Amino acid sequence: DIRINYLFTRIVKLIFVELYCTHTAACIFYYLATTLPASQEGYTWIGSLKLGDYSYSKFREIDLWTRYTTSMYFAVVTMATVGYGDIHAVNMREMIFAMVYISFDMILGAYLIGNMTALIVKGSKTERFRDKMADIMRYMNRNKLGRNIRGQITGHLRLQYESSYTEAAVLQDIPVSIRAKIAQTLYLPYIEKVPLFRGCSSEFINQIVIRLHEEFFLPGEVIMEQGSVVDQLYFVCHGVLEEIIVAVLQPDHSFGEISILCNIPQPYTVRVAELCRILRLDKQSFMNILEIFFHDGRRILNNLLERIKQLESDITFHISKQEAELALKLNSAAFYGDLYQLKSLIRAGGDPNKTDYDGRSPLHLAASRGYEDITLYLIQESVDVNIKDKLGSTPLLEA
Amino acid sequence: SIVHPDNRWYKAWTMFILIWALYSSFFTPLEFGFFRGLPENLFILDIAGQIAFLVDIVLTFFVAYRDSRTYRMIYKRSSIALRYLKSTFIIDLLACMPWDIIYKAAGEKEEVRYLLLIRLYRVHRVILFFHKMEK
Repeated sequence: DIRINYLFTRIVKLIFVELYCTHTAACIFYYLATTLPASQEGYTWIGSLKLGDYSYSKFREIDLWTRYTTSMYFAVVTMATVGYGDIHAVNMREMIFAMVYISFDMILGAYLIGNMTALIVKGSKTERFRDKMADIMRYMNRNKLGRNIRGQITGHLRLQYESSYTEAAVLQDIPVSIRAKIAQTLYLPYIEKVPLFRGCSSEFINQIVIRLHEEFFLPGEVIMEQGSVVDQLYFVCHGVLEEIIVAVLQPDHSFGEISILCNIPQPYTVRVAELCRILRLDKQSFMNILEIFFHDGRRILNNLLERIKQLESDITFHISKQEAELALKLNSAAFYGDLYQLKSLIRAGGDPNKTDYDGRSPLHLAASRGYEDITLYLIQESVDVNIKDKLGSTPLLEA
Repeated sequence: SIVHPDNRWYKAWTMFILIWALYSSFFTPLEFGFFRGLPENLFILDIAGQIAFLVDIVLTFFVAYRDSRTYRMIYKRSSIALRYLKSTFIIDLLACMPWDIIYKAAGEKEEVRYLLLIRLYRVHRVILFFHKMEK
């Protein structure tokens, strides 16, 4: 069973076995006293026994419940290897049984200690936390970090001490394909509620859940500063934040999206008010996803509107320019004859048949510089031959 | 008023009462078994030993909870009292009433003297101290 630790269960099993053999050895020991005639009861361990005032003379009518405890009291003392000598074997048949019971229990006693050590050697939360602080304190001392920063790094380590975290270096064994489905189950409900992604396609949103990371911030910490360049995009999922007080941030919201879109420095400082869980997204990963979903990108800018006109004009201008820019990149590669450079922007780029602002098919530049090898590849794409620029010329006219 | 549990006086108070925790957890078995009524030679000591554990019952109503979910603080009055009255107020007050005086002035019965073993609970304060040393 996984609910309870298996090492702890193994400890309980050994205790039951040891306490059961003690019970059995107590009943056998009393039998070795009754296997002698009543006239020779003075040669038995209990027949000759005499405690403080009790005599144990008859030994056969002694109110059994106080005849079993005496026998069990002998077995428990021997089992724990204490030894009193008030009760001990006297004749030959009780010495032999004592030798095999003591020898058997000696091996069993050392077996319990071995399993007790294995339980401790696994570790604990305090032991793992203490090791991490040893490295961090040593790391910060050698770099002479400021006292203010030392208060934040040590604060986050105590935060993960209680309320056990994800236990890193363990989930990494999970394959990325399976972990991809795990992210959707957890992070999807929080993302869908943000105003920015209202009406966005499911395919676009799914590409964001895969590449998100989860972080915690203690109250009083600062995530962004006024005038700073924003390099991350944060989605608020838990707690409350206050923007500096000019605004208050609630869960199922996002902040910092203004800076990352209009290239404007961050105008406000975000302050943590209560313990919050934050999902972050990098700048490089965000733009790569946004570029592919060109249709979804327009909706994000439109939803953000509901400087605004300049940002809206820039967003519409950004999507307009990118189509023309990729045409220039292909023509430059064809001009210098770099076959491999243009190969990457054909299978996952733009249409080579398109022309730039002036109008320059790659066949024109290829025919002007006499690059025979590149001409073969353009035939494979079935690029039109009679394409004319705004001059009346033809690609065959340059050759 | 409310006092944050760090201002170099509440910590000195808790460390001062930890000395009484050691005394009252080692002396309780010594009067339950050996003594049978706590003679008058140490009558003042019994009364004096419960004063330090009685002011703390009414001085623990001025603390900070930290709320254990949003680690900022708690300063309201209803939250502090409801927190303490639910966790250990019943057992701290019960282990503070005089049982030696009750036992003798009740037609002495051995049954009513078993309540002294409730006072063994305050050895947990010493155990909590060792946990702080581990961290």
